[PDB]
Amino acid sequence: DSRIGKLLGFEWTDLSSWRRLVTLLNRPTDPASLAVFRFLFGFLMVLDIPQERGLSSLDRKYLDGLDVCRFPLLDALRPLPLDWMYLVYTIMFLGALGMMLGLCYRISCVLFLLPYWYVFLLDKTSWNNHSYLYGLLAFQLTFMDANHYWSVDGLLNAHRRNAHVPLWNYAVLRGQIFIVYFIAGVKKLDADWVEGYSMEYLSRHWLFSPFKLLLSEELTSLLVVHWGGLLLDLSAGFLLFFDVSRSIGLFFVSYFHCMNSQLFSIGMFSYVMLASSPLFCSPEWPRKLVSYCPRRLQQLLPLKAAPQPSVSCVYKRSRGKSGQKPGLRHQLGAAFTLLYLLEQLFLPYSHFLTQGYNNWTNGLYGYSWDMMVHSRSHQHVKITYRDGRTGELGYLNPGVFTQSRRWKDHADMLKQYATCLSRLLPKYNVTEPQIYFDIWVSINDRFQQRIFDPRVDIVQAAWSPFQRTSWVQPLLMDLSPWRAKLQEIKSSLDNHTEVVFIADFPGLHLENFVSEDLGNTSIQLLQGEVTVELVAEQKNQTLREGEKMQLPAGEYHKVYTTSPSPSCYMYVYVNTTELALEQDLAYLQELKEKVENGSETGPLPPELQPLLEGEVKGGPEPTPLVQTFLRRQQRLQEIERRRNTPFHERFFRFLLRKLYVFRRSFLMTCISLRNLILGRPSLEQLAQEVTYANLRPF
Amino acid sequence: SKGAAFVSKQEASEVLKRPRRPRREVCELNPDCDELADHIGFQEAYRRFYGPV
Ligand SMILES: C/C(=C\Cc1c(C)c(O)c2ccccc2c1O)CCC[C@H](C)CCC[C@H](C)CCCC(C)C
Ligand SMILES: *[C@@H]1O[C@H](CO)[C@@H](O[C@@H]2O[C@H](CO)[C@@H](O)[C@H](O)[C@H]2NC(C)=O)[C@H](O)[C@H]1NC(C)=O
Ligand SMILES: *[C@@H]1O[C@H](CO)[C@@H](O[C@@H]2O[C@H](CO)[C@@H](O)[C@H](O)[C@H]2NC(C)=O)[C@H](O)[C@H]1NC(C)=O
Ligand SMILES: *[C@@H]1O[C@H](CO)[C@@H](O)[C@H](O)[C@H]1NC(C)=O
Ligand SMILES: *[C@@H]1O[C@H](CO)[C@@H](O)[C@H](O)[C@H]1NC(C)=O
Repeated sequence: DSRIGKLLGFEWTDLSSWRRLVTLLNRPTDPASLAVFRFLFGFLMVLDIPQERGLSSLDRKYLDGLDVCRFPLLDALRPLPLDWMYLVYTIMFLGALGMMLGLCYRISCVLFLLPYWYVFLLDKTSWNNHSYLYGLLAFQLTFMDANHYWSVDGLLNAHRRNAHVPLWNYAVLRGQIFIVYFIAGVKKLDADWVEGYSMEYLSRHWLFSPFKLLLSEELTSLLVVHWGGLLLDLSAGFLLFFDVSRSIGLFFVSYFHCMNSQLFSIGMFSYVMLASSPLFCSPEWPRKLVSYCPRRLQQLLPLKAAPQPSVSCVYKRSRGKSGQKPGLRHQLGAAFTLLYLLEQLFLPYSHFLTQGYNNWTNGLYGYSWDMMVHSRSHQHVKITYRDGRTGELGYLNPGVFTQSRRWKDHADMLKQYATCLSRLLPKYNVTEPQIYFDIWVSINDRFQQRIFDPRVDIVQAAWSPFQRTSWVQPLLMDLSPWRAKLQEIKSSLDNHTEVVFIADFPGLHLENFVSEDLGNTSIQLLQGEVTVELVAEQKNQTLREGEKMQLPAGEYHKVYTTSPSPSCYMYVYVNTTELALEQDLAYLQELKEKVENGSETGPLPPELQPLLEGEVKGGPEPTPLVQTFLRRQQRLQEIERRRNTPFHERFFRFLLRKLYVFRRSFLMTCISLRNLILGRPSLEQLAQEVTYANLRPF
Repeated sequence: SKGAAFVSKQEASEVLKRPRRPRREVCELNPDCDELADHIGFQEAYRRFYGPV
């Protein structure tokens, strides 16, 4: 009767004692919306396993005999052989199907949960917010009685057919979605989001075309893209709860998720959030929807009758009987709800404890809900090794013995990579090495700067999870406002010239080798004091503010920083070989046009004849310039043909590609299950079956 | 120079290199990629496990 009781759904007096709280958190509630969400989540995970979890690509990620540097959270964990991995993914698929159909619900939830987290914890490079959310949702649904309506288990068991469920099943899910929205919103209260730096280039998508009718691009990239996301996060947190604002909240959230689905390649996360939005509605919407259909549909859709009493709820007895004393499962449910929501609130802000994982950002990516807030651009990665026997110094391929590229941003992954290199290099005639790393990275369009100390042997470096790393360079936030001026310098260049901005610590130096192609390269000092050394003649010159030097092309040079503070400078260079090739190609095209339009009546040179003919047959091999011209023309024609493609063909190719992925996954799984069960046949049969599996559907 | 793992001093020290052929790599997105076949020793391992494909 009270307005507060109507708005929030409970009275204050319900919270006066523990017993009343348990009764409130285990009141009867209709099961329909929970069942619909269970079905949708199961279907989306079933579609997601062969696509993003990597079942199709698993034959080339855990291949036996290959030497790879893994990145598991615990060093004890190691992958199983490939066949057992396919068995694990098969168990995942069966669990997802069981969750979707509601057949043996608890067993199916366990069979989906344990393998999913085994795969999740095995590799830190595949972590991301929408996989963590799927894991959490699978964890929650393991305990919820979501098979009480529209489930096969109901048909096989009368006691669980259209039965009541306790309220906390809905409360935990609503709390999870609210925490996602609110934590994402507050995490976006950052200087790089409110000022237009993160996601600066996404306003050019054609989906934002109508907004440009009333706003300029610079405002459209700030008011709509950035501030709109923050406001929608907070409001969609709050609006969906109350009855007054549910319709507008649903509309805005649906538009937001559809645009996120189209703009990004996040995957099934937009559809999962769309499926989670209706839960804030009344618990009985599927039942009234089923009621509002003709009788013929009602003979196939689920039941419409009122749900029956259950045993997992505390029932208030109005017959004069004493109220049902809460047992154990109700108290356990209430405690689980409270503790789980408290833990979910606390975990995103638990970065002051695990300081070993801290970096320029906070903690490992995946469980902070800071989506599309930081954008990184790497310039150079140099890996040096010194042999422990002869003393030779050598350089490694930067991405050697690795499958991801997130190790350039985390100290722990760097340490694991260093240990892997230490164990693996003795196969390549290298004794106990000392490995040094030199990585340059810029976050949100700042000066490119070192992230790790290049003078520290990472193999023998000290790292522990709960202590700050002493060999991670601080991020210079004092140089942030320069991002204004640098942008102006970016707009003052020609169509050929390019610019790279560098900031360096005192004491350190950068050694560089300008390639012979990059002629007419110059270095200019913006702030601080540096000295540029040419090693060809061993000559070093000290550069003050606003001074420019013309560097040699094809030689080594060094820049040393010799100021109390960090020094910022810039390389401005132009590629001479590409320019000369472009001029020659333009000249050749001009001669071709003169030949075609009737001018240049004189006989063509022999080297030009292949251009008119277009085919090298019965003649000398073409010169490199002719080959480049023909390749460019063919590429341009191919691109032009690709642009002129009707929509239906693109849709058909999309469907065929997806069908190919699904078929390949299924066939490889069947082959390996046969290998596990009946043993491994001869090599020729394996080759034949693998050839059959990879065949395109056509 | 003893295998694909190692590189020379010159190729290691070129800071001014063309990255693509546009970077701006944001997190989240979708981790999976088709570059896994460029690993060192892939062809031999694949031939041992799945035969002469
Ligand atoms: C890419 C954006 C946010 C990151 C993100 C993503 C990808 C998610 O999947 C989220 C899911 C749940 C919770 C938070 C998520 C999240 O943070 C901004 C995208 C902004 C969008 C393109 C702008 C258009 C919609 C706005 C709100 C319209 C407002 C109109 C005004 C006039 C009021
Ligand atoms: C060398 O590159 C510089 C930039 O590194 C270029 O200099 C430009 O030269 C034209 C000459 O008309 C000026 O208008 C531009 O303002 C200059 N650009 C600057 C200062 O950034 C030029 O492309 C190359 N110059 C030579 C002589 O080869
Ligand atoms: C040119 O000047 C630089 C500026 O320091 C010199 O760098 C120093 O070189 C000496 C050995 O010559 C080292 O012991 C110092 O540690 C270097 N300084 C720093 C800050 O690292 C460079 O050597 C000079 N080159 C010549 C040929 O004289
Ligand atoms: C050096 O490595 C090569 C290439 O792996 C190998 O053939 C050889 O055994 C090694 N040589 C010596 C002398 O150890
Ligand atoms: C410069 O241009 C040439 C043109 O052929 C190209 O091959 C090269 O990759 C470019 N970059 C460098 C660093 O030489």
